[PDB]
Amino acid sequence: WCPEVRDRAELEVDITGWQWWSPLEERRLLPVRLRSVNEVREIMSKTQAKKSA
Amino acid sequence: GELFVRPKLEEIPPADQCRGFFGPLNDSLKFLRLLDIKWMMNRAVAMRREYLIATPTLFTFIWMFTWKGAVIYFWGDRAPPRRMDWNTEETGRLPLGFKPTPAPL
Amino acid sequence: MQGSWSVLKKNCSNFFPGLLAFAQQTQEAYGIWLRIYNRQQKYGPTDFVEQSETFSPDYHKRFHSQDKNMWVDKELCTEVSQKEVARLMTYKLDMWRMAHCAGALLATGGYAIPFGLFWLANDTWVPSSFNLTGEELRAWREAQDLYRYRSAPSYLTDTKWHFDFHAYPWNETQERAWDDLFEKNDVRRDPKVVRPAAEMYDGFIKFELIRRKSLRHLCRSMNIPTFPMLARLCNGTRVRDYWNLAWCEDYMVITQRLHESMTDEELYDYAWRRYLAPYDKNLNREQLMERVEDYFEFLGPDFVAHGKAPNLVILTNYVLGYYNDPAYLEGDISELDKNDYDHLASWGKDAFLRRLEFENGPLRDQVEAHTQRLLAERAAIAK
Amino acid sequence: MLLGGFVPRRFSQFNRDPCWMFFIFSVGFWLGEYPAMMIKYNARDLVYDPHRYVWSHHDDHH
Amino acid sequence: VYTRWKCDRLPVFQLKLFTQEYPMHAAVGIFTIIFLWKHMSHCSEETERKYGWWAGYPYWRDPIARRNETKYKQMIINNDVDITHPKWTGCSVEQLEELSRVV
Amino acid sequence: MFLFFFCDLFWLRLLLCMYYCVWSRLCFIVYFNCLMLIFDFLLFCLFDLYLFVGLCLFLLLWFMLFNLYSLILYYCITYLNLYLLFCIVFLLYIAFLFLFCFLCDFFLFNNLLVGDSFMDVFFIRFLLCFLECFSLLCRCLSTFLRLFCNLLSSHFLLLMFFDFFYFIFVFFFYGVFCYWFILFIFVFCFCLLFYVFLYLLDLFAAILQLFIFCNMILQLIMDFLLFLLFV
Amino acid sequence: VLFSTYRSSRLVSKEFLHGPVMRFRALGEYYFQRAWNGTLNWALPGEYRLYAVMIPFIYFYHRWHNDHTLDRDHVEKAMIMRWGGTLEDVRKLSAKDQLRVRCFTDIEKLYSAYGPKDTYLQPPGDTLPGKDFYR
Amino acid sequence: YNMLVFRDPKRRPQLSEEERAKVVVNQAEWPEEFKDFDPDDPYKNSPEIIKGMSSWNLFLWGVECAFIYQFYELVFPKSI
Amino acid sequence: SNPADHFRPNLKALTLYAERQHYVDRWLHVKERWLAPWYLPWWSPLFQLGTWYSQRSRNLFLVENHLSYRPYKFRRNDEDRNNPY
Amino acid sequence: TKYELKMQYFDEWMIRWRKFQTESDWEIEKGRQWWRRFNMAVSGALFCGLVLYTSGTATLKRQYGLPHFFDIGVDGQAKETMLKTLTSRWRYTPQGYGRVLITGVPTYILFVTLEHYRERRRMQQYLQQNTVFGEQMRRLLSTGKIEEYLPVNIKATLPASQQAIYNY
Ligand SMILES: CCCCCCCCCCCCCCCCCC(=O)OC[C@H](COP(=O)([O-])OCC(O)COP(=O)([O-])OC[C@@H](COC(=O)CCCCCCCCCCCCCCCCC)OC(=O)CCCCCCCCCCCCCCCCC)OC(=O)CCCCCCCCCCCCCCCCC
Ligand SMILES: CCCCCCCCCCCCCCCCCC(=O)OC[C@H](COP(=O)([O-])OCC(O)COP(=O)([O-])OC[C@@H](COC(=O)CCCCCCCCCCCCCCCCC)OC(=O)CCCCCCCCCCCCCCCCC)OC(=O)CCCCCCCCCCCCCCCCC
Ligand SMILES: CCCCCCCCCCCCCCCCCC(=O)OC[C@H](COP(=O)([O-])OCC(O)COP(=O)([O-])OC[C@@H](COC(=O)CCCCCCCCCCCCCCCCC)OC(=O)CCCCCCCCCCCCCCCCC)OC(=O)CCCCCCCCCCCCCCCCC
Ligand SMILES: CCCCCCCCCCCCCCCCCC(=O)OC[C@H](COP(=O)([O-])OCC(O)COP(=O)([O-])OC[C@@H](COC(=O)CCCCCCCCCCCCCCCCC)OC(=O)CCCCCCCCCCCCCCCCC)OC(=O)CCCCCCCCCCCCCCCCC
Ligand SMILES: CCCCCCCCCCCCCCCCCC(=O)OC[C@H](COP(=O)([O-])OCC(O)COP(=O)([O-])OC[C@@H](COC(=O)CCCCCCCCCCCCCCCCC)OC(=O)CCCCCCCCCCCCCCCCC)OC(=O)CCCCCCCCCCCCCCCCC
Ligand SMILES: CCCCCCCCCCCCCCCCCC(=O)OC[C@H](COP(=O)([O-])OCC[N+](C)(C)C)OC(=O)CCCCCCCCCCCCCCCCC
Ligand SMILES: CCCCCCCC/C=C/CCCCCCCC(=O)OC[C@H](COP(=O)(O)OCCN)OC(=O)CCCCCCC/C=C/CCCCCCCC
Ligand SMILES: CCCCCCCCCCCCO[C@@H]1O[C@H](CO)[C@@H](O[C@H]2O[C@H](CO)[C@@H](O)[C@H](O)[C@H]2O)[C@H](O)[C@H]1O
Repeated sequence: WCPEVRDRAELEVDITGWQWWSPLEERRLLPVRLRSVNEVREIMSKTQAKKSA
Repeated sequence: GELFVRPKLEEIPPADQCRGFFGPLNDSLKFLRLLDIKWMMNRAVAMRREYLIATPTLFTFIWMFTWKGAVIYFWGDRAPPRRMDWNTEETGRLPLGFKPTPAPL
Repeated sequence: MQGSWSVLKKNCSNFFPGLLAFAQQTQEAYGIWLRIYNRQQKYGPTDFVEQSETFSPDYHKRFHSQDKNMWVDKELCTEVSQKEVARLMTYKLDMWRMAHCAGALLATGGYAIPFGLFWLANDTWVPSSFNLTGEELRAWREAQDLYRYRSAPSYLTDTKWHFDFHAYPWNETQERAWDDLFEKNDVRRDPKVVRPAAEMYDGFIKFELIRRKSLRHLCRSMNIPTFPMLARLCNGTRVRDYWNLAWCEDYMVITQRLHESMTDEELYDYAWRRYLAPYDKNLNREQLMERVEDYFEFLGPDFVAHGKAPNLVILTNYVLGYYNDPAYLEGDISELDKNDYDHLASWGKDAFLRRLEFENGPLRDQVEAHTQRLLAERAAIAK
Repeated sequence: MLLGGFVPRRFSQFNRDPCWMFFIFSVGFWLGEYPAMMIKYNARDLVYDPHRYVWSHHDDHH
Repeated sequence: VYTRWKCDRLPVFQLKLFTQEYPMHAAVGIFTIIFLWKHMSHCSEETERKYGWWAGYPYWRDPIARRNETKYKQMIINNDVDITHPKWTGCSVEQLEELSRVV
Repeated sequence: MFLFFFCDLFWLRLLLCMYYCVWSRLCFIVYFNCLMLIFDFLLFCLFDLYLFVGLCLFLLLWFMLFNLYSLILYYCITYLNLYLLFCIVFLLYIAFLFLFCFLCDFFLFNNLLVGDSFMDVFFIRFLLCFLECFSLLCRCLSTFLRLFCNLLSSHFLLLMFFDFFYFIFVFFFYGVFCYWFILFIFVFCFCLLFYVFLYLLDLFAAILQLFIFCNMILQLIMDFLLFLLFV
Repeated sequence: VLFSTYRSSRLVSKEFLHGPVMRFRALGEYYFQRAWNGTLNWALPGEYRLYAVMIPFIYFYHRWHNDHTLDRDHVEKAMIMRWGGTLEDVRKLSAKDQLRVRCFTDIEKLYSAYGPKDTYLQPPGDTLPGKDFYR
Repeated sequence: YNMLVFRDPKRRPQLSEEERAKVVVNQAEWPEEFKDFDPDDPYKNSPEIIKGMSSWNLFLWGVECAFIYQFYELVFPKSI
Repeated sequence: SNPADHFRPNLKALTLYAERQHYVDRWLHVKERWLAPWYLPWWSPLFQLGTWYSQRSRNLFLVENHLSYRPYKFRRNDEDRNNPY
Repeated sequence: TKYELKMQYFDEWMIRWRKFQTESDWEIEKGRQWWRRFNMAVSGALFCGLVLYTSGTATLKRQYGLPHFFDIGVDGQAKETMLKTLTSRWRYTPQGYGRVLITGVPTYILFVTLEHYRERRRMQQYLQQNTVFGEQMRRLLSTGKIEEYLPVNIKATLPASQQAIYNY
């Protein structure tokens, strides 16, 4: 019932990828999180200014 | 250890600068470079072609550690004895009056 | 695809007509290749004609270099047409498989006959010429697509895992390109967003440094026989030749806009040879055109300007991403209402399990407080 | 790796788990075989074999 | 998705593992096996007596002699060998009869 | 001569089948260094440096099933022969060596010629190259010899001490009832302490020797690995 | 075409012997599939009870095999060599005599290298039979 | 505590002192097996697997098995 | 000695003996049977693999001219250093 | 014709009964060894020539170009001569499986053909021999079976000090 994880793990192991830790990808994706409303407001203002200019 | 980069054509010193067992084999002695092993080793080191020294050695060891070692141990010819049993060259010949079978035809 | 008796009968019936058609195609493709090779030798760059050597920086092993040993003949349309190029590519595939089979036959004498029976029972490694009707051709294409599905995910996972484990992207745009490159085919990938991954991987690995296992997976995904694989510079040469022909044809089409005038079946075949459009997807002309335009955009303006395509490894990953179907999920959600460890209910809980339940159950706070207070009292008494 | 499991506090608790019950039975066997050997092999009526000097392993392996 | 370990059957996975994953190791193992069976697959009767028995060779019944006797009887009976032939005995049949009458 | 015998793992095979019919995580490994060869990021190798993981894990499992369980009395180490261990180490070591040699990259051996250009080539560097080429094979032989001798000596010592303990326990326990009971009690306590110490030492040494056995192979592999830097 | 290379080609139904298999898996999982059952390279589990149960069983069956199959050979050799050099000669004795001889062999085993040597070395002047008694 | 090399696991506290002090203990809700719970002897009140079967009884059973194993041949010897 | 005897395999079941000549001859018969059929030409790699190395080894054995004596491989007694026969 | 299948039994028998190996048979086997070495040498020369012919132009320039290891002058002259000879005309320089086939199949065919015909030659030579080995070869080709103990059956010649066994 979580097929993507299963397929990725099986393929990684079948291609000699025994290691279970990916520090680099985690570092790229660790700080990802849904933004706050105020952050959304700031981003929308930036986009509007860019579109206007 | 680290990556190896082949030297450029301009970075290779001249042959005359190489030294042999006693001294450089310059003009009037160039043909002696073929026979001088140490001169060839120094030339290879100067040309960064050190593998010519290392590859034959290691492989040889392997060849002795793998195939020739056991061949010598199991089938090698030991030292001959003092009193030798030479062959009289009398065995094998067919006896008199024997009728050998005809050859294929 | 697994072998079957019906396919065995089909291939046995069409064996000799298939061989005759293969011989005719061999003559035609020899003519086409003679033209192409003469043009390459005459007008090709000095490095390409002389086969310049490109060695790896670690073990100094020669391999084909994308920039030097691959050349796009922009003026090939004068001598050779697009259809001739496609015919040559198809014949190259068929000839590779037939050559492997013939080599096996020559090596093993008459002992390859049962292996030939196994071979004819499956359409995976038989030539296209063995199909004399539309239904047979459709089944053969289905088998090839099945093999591509079987092979491609391993190649994609190999590439992605190695890069992510041993390196990371430099900037955010490269990160987005890398992440979006390996998305499943159910979503549409923007070639402009994905292109920088080519430069990133060129920084990581070029086509000249491709490892033998990744090469084997790629050749599996390209329906190229791999046994005997041998050194990596043989199937590597095959891949280089195939993609050079494909790039020449692509330049011809882009310059002459042939795909717009190309018919539906020919367009589908053109996309299929690029590993973009599986036949089992039943794509229409709109989807085929979209995928072809995306492929051309990924090639980029520099391809037309100078005949330089992006990194071949990343290109292969991108095109094969259309065969990376979403992971299968079958079964109604109601199945999640069941239990998996009912067979253990009869065993119950032992003393240790009961202790764990008591300590970490809803009464955990009370037990922790009581235990800590008792320990503190005992420690105070000891002092 | 010796991480966890039932651990009786003292002897009397070995009967609170079947596995430790089998363990204590085995320990009883182990420790009680020695007194049996003491009694059997130091018995008054035990007699050395008269023909013990006829043959021995020492001459065989020599 | 397809994976060799999960989808292929055991013999197929074995062949793949030892042909495209560890082929050199398999080759070396076969080489060593051949060497062992070519140079370390013999045991003389004296060696068997010295070390070939757990408690020692039971000379009081000499099972090696019985084994060889059975071997030779079987060979002679099956192959129809005339052990009285002069080559086996070094003397003619008439000389053998003379010796039998003498002793 | 063809001898038919069986290994002493049948019960352990049964237990493996029983307890591993379902998946279980593995987080503790005797030789973890086979999984982490590279420690500085952005370094990558085009060689199959992770090919040794499966063999390492299987060897660890096999040798642990044999050696660790051998501490149990009467348990047999069926593979305990000098030349059999030689064959095993020969297989592994020579297989990796031929994998490196089949690469047909002679420059890979440039490091065998020890020293710099200042040193005399014939009388110093060549001799050092000879010694190092010999030292590779000596490392193989030493690995197998160490693995054999550790087990042999440990089990010899255990057998002898157990025999002595049995003798004193059986034929001198009556001293407990006699006036010299204190001497017997002291000797018995010393024997118990020695028993515990020997068992702990053997337990630790088996695992350590497996670690070293795998580390020698990994060092062979690492001696010929070259790492490229990402750009 | 004759045999499938894929494990998906089933040879039996999914419900074949479901109950016994579930019982076997229940036996396997109850003690092993736990957080504290952390194995060291799959050979050394973390559950104490596994050790407590398996060590005695292994020792018991190994000892039974050794006693009834391995040391029996040495015991029989001693009995045969010391009492005629033939099996029939030993069988000529009574069960009690065989018991005495075997227990003396056990004594010798227990003494090993840490005991008196008169058990196998004949002191000068001893009247007991020597090595050439049956020769 | 320890039994030879087997050590009893101990749960790490998770609550702070301030929060812990506010917890009200009500042993009435606790199971009868664990009342007056003691970390140094949590299984004191744990039920026996078999009623009336003491640890000493099993130890004596093993000792009797050893005695049988060593003495049976003395009473019922068998010929070679 | 006795402690040394504890390092032996404990599950020996059966031992079989066979002369080198006999099983070598049987193997040769099998190889001839499988390499005889006409549909395997002599120039095929399989046939050469089967035959050439064996022929080379046997020729090397025949050509051998050693000044020393090599005792018979399958003597009854090979443990006496002072009796090669 | 497949001579190896017939000759393997004969070779094994000769090894088992090598005592009766006359000097003529020893010379025959030495000649067979010499011809095997010659076939190996010629096949290797052919393989080297095919490899050199199919080598890439840049590869040839690198191999037969500067620098000179010895720099005697003859080395450079020879390398330049070979390079010019190879690069003057057009050469088919395939890569991958094609080069493998081109370089190997001719070499394998040559070596196998030479060895097979030399084996036939050795069979004829042993047929023409007047020794016990020749008689055994003729009997093998006649009846199709190897007759062991033949030398003692027909009383082949023995040293003067070992004729007692025939004394019957
Ligand atoms: C009888 C003796 C037998 C000996 C034992 C043999 C044992 C079996 C071994 C295999 C032998 C070959 C089998 C047949 C293959 C078919 C012919 C062929 O090469 O196809 C092209 C094709 C070339 O592949 P590629 O990757 O495209 O080539 C890249 C090049 O850059 C390509 O260059 P390009 O890009 O410029 O393109 C050129 C292309 C352009 O042309 C075209 O595109 C047109 C099409 C041309 C090819 C058509 C092939 C058709 C194949 C099918 C045939 C029908 C089969 C019917 C089966 C059913 C029958 C009932 O034309 C070519 O394909 C030319 C290739 C070069 C010629 C190779 C042949 C050399 C040997 C023949 C001469 C021998 C002379 C002996 C003299 C003796 C003197 C004493 O062949 C292959 O697919 C490769 C073979 C695959 C199997 C490999 C198995 C291992 C081989 C190891 C050999 C080692 C040495 C031998 C000893 C072995 C000991 C163990
Ligand atoms: C639980 C227990 C269960 C039972 C276990 C049984 C016991 C097993 C114990 C041992 C197992 C491991 C053994 C490992 C050994 C070492 C392997 C090694 O070092 O390999 C390195 C290396 C690894 O190979 P690779 O190419 O890198 O990739 C291998 C992957 O598997 C390629 O994978 P891929 O995915 O990349 O490609 C897949 C696909 C890709 O598709 C294709 O490639 C297209 C189709 C290609 C067809 C074949 C083309 C062949 C072209 C010519 C090859 C050169 C010939 C040389 C001259 C002939 C020499 C004999 O290819 C195929 O589907 C290949 C189909 C082959 C079917 C045959 C497999 C063997 C089954 C048994 C039959 C023979 C039984 C004999 C014994 C019984 C007799 C009564 O080997 C090679 O380079 C291959 C050389 C092949 C030379 C020919 C065979 C020589 C061996 C003797 C043959 C004797 C024939 C006798 C006939 C009958 C006489 C009566
Ligand atoms: C002349 C006297 C007889 C002997 C003749 C011998 C001829 C020899 C020819 C010359 C050979 C020269 C070279 C010899 C080298 C030997 C080297 C050696 O020993 O190395 C040690 C080495 C020790 O390895 P290991 O680490 O102990 O592991 C091997 C084990 O097999 C365990 O490994 P594993 O567990 O990993 O193996 C996989 C295992 C995976 O696990 C399992 O499958 C579990 C089961 C394991 C079975 C195998 C273990 C055997 C245990 C001992 C015997 C069991 C009891 C037998 C009772 C016999 C009673 C007389 O699966 C199997 O074993 C598959 C077979 C399963 C059979 C199931 C059959 C079910 C039948 C049901 C019938 C129901 C009928 C109902 C009717 C109702 C009507 C109303 O041995 C080997 O590696 C194998 C050597 C074999 C060499 C080939 C020999 C030729 C074949 C002979 C077959 C004879 C069959 C006829 C016998 C008839 C009775 C007398
Ligand atoms: C790529 C791989 C990389 C990875 C490697 C991995 C492994 C590690 C490496 C180390 C090896 C480990 C060992 C593993 C086990 C392998 C199996 C094994 O050990 O078997 C040995 C095993 C040893 O034999 P054995 O069973 O112990 O029996 C001993 C008997 O001798 C057997 O009797 P037989 O009847 O078989 O005859 C054998 C014969 C073998 O030889 C022959 O049959 C004849 C020669 C064959 C030549 C082959 C072609 C060479 C090239 C030809 C020319 C090309 C250029 C043409 C154009 C020229 C233009 C001008 O040898 C001899 O008996 C010695 C005869 C020597 C005569 C010398 C006469 C004096 C004058 C010549 C020398 C002195 C010249 C001074 C000049 C001074 C100038 C100032 O087999 C053999 O060695 C013989 C059979 C195989 C022969 C193969 C021949 C080709 C060898 C390769 C040559 C090319 C590559 C090397 C150069 C590369 C440069 C880049
Ligand atoms: C049943 C059949 C049994 C068959 C047995 C025979 C063996 C197997 C047969 C073939 C099996 C099929 C597969 C073979 C491997 C395929 C490899 C591959 O993929 O190549 C692609 C590759 C195509 O790629 P490419 O891009 O076109 O070019 C490659 C790049 O240059 C690549 O660029 P790169 O950057 O990599 O450049 C480096 C490259 C550069 O090399 C090349 O690629 C160039 C081509 C090779 C040149 C080799 C010759 C070098 C010069 C030799 C000089 C010798 C002088 C001796 C003088 C002696 C005087 C007394 O590699 C090297 O540097 C390696 C050099 C070789 C070193 C050899 C070291 C040997 C050590 C020996 C140790 C001691 C041994 C024992 C003791 C012996 C003495 C007692 O193919 C080739 O280049 C040539 C392939 C040739 C295949 C082998 C043909 C076999 C013919 C057999 C005939 C005889 C049959 C006998 C039958 C007997 C009865 C059964
Ligand atoms: C009480 C005494 C104790 C003594 C103890 C001594 C130590 C024993 C140690 C044993 C255990 C350790 C073993 C490690 C491995 C050793 C390996 C070893 O030495 O093996 C050598 C041995 C050498 O074999 P050989 O002994 O038959 O050699 C034949 C040589 N003549 C004919 C001259 C006698 O290898 C083998 O036995 C395997 C041979 C078959 C496999 C290889 C075939 C290919 C050969 C290629 C070259 C030649 C053909 C041409 C090319 C190919 C053409 C197709
Ligand atoms: C190929 C045979 C050609 C000649 C015809 C022979 C017919 C002999 C009579 C057979 C009657 C019984 C047939 C029962 C069904 C067999 C089904 C079968 O073969 O399945 C193989 C199946 C395994 O299948 P999987 O690989 O898991 O997946 C299969 C899907 N791809 O194998 C089995 O389970 C074994 C079944 C054996 C059945 C008996 C086969 C006998 C064959 C004998 C051939 C020799 C000639 C016989 C002549 C007889 C004349 C009276
Ligand atoms: C494609 C090539 C085809 C070649 C066809 C034949 C070419 C013409 C014949 C070539 C020469 C043959 O001459 C050959 O000489 C050598 C000696 O040098 C002889 O060899 C003899 O003396 C050598 C001396 O070392 C001994 O090792 C050898 O055992 C012995 O037989 C060969 O028996 C003979 O055959």
